[PDB]
Amino acid sequence: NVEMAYARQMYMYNEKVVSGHLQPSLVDLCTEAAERKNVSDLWVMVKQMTDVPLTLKSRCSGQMQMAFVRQALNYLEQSYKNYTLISVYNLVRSFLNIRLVWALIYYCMRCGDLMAAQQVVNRAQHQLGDFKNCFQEYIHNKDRRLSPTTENKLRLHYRRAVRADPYKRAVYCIIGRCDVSDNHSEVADKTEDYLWLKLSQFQKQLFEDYGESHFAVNQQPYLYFQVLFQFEAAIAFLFRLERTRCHAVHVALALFELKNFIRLLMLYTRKFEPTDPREALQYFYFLSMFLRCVSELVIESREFDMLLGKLEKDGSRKPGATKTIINKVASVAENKGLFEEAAKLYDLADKVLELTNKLLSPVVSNRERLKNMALAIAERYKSQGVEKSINSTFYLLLDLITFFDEYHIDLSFDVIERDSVLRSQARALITFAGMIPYRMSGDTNARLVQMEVLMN
Amino acid sequence: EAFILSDLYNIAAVELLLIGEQQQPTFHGLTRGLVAILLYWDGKSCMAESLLHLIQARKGKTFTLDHSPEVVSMVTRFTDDLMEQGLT
Repeated sequence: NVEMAYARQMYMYNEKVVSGHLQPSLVDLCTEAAERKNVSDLWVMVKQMTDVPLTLKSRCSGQMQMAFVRQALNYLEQSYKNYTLISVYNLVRSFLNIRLVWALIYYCMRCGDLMAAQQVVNRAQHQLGDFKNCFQEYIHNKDRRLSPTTENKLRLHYRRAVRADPYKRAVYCIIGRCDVSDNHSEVADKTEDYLWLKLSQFQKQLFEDYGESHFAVNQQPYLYFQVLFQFEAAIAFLFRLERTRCHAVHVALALFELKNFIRLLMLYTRKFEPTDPREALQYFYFLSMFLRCVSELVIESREFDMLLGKLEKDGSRKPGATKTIINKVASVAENKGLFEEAAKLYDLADKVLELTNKLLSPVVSNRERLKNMALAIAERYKSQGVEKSINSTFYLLLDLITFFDEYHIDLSFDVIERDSVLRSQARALITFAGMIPYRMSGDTNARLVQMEVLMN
Repeated sequence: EAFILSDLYNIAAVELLLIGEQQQPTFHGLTRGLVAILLYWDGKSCMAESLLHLIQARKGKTFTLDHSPEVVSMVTRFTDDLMEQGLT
């Protein structure tokens, strides 16, 4: 079901990847379609934390932190304003009262508005002085990066005065890179609010010490994943989340397509392997590793024919849900030990006839079915032009089988060429066996002679 | 009922009601719906117990029942594939 939504996502992604013509946003495509409340929140969180400017070395670089803060802070501002539309500066003041000039400037900070910040700034620039100018420089530098002398001034300033107005202290410290150890939020210290102020005001305390059960894993389908974007960590937790198996699979596959995923996606495909081997294939589309997975998983899920195709009565590959691939398939299928399966693989790949000979050596002297099957593979090879030695060998197997049926005879003899009446028949048999141009085992002749003696 | 149950984490109801009526006539007291719910509960319990017996089977560290050794491989493979997914 939701497995099937993730499935269609996988099939589309794999078909695009196979073409290798257009590099579309499969991340956006799947997330959307699958979400179409856990799905909605989690996929919106995926898109809204991963929608940053565009491997391991790049992640280790500070560039990742900048895009993280971009997506996170913008999403936080947007959710705050989307709550503000309920209060619909009026929302900000009525909200200061919902909890109950620095308040208006802090409201602009938490609504993402440097414009409203500068409005309340020019409003209260009477007694605060150089904060207006430092804020103007912050709004002139696009990344809100202050002058180094200005930031040292803000550090010493919050150390001097704001160390004992909390909004003034928070602003001066976050702007001048001051009170980095402190920055404790008295106004906002409750769940979502605390988390939001914490980011506004490291990675080890954030991942290990902060934990997810504190960050409220409920809203974390959009929130803690966003704070981390701790990629494989969010993926591990939301994979452990039952209702988020296919979701975690989709997000991780999007990221890895953007560059143990093996065990992860293998377990995730062992879920719907029993009905949707098509989904098994659409999942394999990311995966020689792909050949090893094909071999193993094909048979594990179901009939290899169902998961790869059938070397039909004609020998064409009725494809399931490449010459060397099918040849390694034939070798591994021979080694699988299953005679019919190994024979199918070798035939799809000399291999067909050899498997037929190994099988017909025991069923010559299930016997009729072995004879019919060996002879059918023989007629296939011989009629299609596959060699004369093995073909005539199959002819010999058929002849010996028919002669054995008669012994258990006329045409067998023809192809091989191509108490007194009883004692007479014993002597006729002695004569035939002695003058026959066939030098048979002396022990058979000794026993025919012992029978002749005990008849004598 | 169909509508409501589909709207509640997923024909089946009708199938249960058949067994319900079967138990109704055969056993005094039980009526259609009553015996149906009872049978659904029985089915849950049965499968829980089968899982419990397979657990008795997966050899471990504290108690090991007297069993046969071939399916040890199969139960080990299945329990490993289960363990690779969190699951507690």
